[PDB]
Amino acid sequence: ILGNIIESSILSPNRQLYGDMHNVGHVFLSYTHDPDHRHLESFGVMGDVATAMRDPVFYRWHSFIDDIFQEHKIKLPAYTKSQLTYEGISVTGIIVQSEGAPVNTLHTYWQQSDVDLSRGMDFVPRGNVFARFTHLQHAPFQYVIQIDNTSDAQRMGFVRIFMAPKNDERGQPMLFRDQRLFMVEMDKFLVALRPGANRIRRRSNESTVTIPFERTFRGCGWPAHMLVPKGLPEGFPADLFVMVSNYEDDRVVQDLVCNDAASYCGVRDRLYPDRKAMGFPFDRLARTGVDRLSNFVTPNMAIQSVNVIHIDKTVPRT
Amino acid sequence: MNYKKNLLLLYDRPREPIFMGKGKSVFDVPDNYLTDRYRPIGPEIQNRFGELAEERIPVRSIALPDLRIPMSLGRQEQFSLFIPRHRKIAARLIDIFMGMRNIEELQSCAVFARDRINPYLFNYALSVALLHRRDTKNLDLPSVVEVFPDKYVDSRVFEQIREEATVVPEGMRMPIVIPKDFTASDLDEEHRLWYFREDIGVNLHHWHWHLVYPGDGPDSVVRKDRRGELFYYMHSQLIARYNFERFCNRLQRVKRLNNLREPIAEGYFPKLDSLVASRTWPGRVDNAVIKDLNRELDQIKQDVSDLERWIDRIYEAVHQGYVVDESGNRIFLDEEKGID
Ligand SMILES: [Cu+2]
Ligand SMILES: [Cu+2]
Repeated sequence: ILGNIIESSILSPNRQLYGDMHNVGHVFLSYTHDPDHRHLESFGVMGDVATAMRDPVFYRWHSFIDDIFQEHKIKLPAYTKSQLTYEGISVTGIIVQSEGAPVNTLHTYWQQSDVDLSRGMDFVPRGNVFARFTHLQHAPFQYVIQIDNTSDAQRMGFVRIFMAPKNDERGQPMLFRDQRLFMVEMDKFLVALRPGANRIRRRSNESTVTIPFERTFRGCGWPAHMLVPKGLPEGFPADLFVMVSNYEDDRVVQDLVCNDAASYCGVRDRLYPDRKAMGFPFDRLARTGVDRLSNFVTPNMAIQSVNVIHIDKTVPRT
Repeated sequence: MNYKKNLLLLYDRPREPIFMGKGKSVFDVPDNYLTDRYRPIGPEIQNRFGELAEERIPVRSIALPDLRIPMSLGRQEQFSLFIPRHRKIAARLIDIFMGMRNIEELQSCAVFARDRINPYLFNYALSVALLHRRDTKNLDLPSVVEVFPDKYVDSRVFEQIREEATVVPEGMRMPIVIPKDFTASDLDEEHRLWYFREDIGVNLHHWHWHLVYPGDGPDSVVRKDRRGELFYYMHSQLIARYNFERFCNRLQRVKRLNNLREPIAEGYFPKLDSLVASRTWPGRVDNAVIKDLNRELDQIKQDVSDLERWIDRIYEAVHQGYVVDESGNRIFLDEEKGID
């Protein structure tokens, strides 16, 4: 409700009262040079969806907005130990494997990609016109996850993978009150867990967070080449978290067009396939006596140190 | 009959009945001036206390104001100006000492009041009075440290003193070293600021501020020019001065509380004990939650969302550029007076 009020979509219950806060702020921030249109100038980049993310103030404005949503979030009861454990299910391990690199290591670098700008060059002579763009990229990788079942029965579970920095700005281990807001969603997908031990392999280019590299460079999703943060040349430390939640509670009543098909497209699908709050389990304050991710974790969760390495070099795309 | 000098004696040893004699003097108090407890042993009292002293101070019996409100706070209870009930009690006792016609009647009224009132409250109210009456200016009040060390010192040093004073004849006694940087260890980076937070001078400064600009009392004492702005400015210079110290201890500028719902990370254990209340200032654990208040005795029934509400009201008033009176009339937060 709050998101519709703040954006001010049509669905806002009272647009007279709560206004059109997000859109109008954008417009305000884009018009400081000509607020009464006496200089006949258009809006800055913040006034355009296409271009707004270019401006540093985009993050400042949206952080201001986030504080409002956070103000709602902290009112909700912490998730209980009951609410987090999946009884019988226990995750013992998660590792990341890349090609040619040590275990628990992600790799980023720069890449050059060509794109045909010919369909967009009005009144220029026809023919291929290639623009070469430089952009971040990571080396492909796979998660390996070990889950021990313990039921005699098959169990269905949502695998929810996030990643965050280990340390704050000052190189000090982060605490849950801060870390939870720094958790970046990396993947969410359904699995079937046989009784006893299960070994799940999940490639990076399967992430439900992303969309193929083909769709950026010649069904909404984050661009595949920005899955992994830059990291550092000396190595940047992160915490990788995974939770296996109970799908029998997370299941959504709707049945539409193998449950394991998790590619969600807002136009295609009438309802969002996970009853949990988006961002679960990090969207609330910790239950009493949890101070850090180490104390938060239930058995169906697991944590791994991961080193994110940046190499300042450029590859032609393979 | 230097009443002024004699009033200073009322600060000596606040928990000792007044008949035990202060410095080299004793008061000769009327028998109806003693408490119910000690009236029966009146004869014995005169013997030791009364006789051993150089100066004996006659107290004239007078008709006394209604001291119920100030007596309503217990002698072994704790006293806070932040709690409304206690502010109201203090305001009244202040009015009473302000309103005595005569410096002689102040002496007589205070002598009566003293062993029937909470010592902390007595110190506060009497002090505010002496600082504001025409007939008690230029008077050298004892530092609150000197008369209530229990609010300023590691509770561990009291038995060290008790012993030294009891075993050793005075001419031979060694000064007691007051511990420093004693409230926390190296594992709490906040301990680095002991010399700011736990310095008797700065805590005295905070105390003195509430002596000159009390929040409830007679108009004459409350209504100083621009006191609303001094409130802002003082609390503001503290943060400026506190952050200066932080930058000198490899810390960040201080961060506001984000909100009133999320835990407070930095706990604190003061290591102080009150000899008036014989109860501690309980520390706060790390990562503690602000909780809805239902303190029947303190007369505080207030939810966190009641505090959220005031803050909201205040922000609306700042954005509007005016506050609304109890009648509904607008008072503008202009450039001259808005901050006040
Ligand atoms: Cu926006
Ligand atoms: Cu203050």
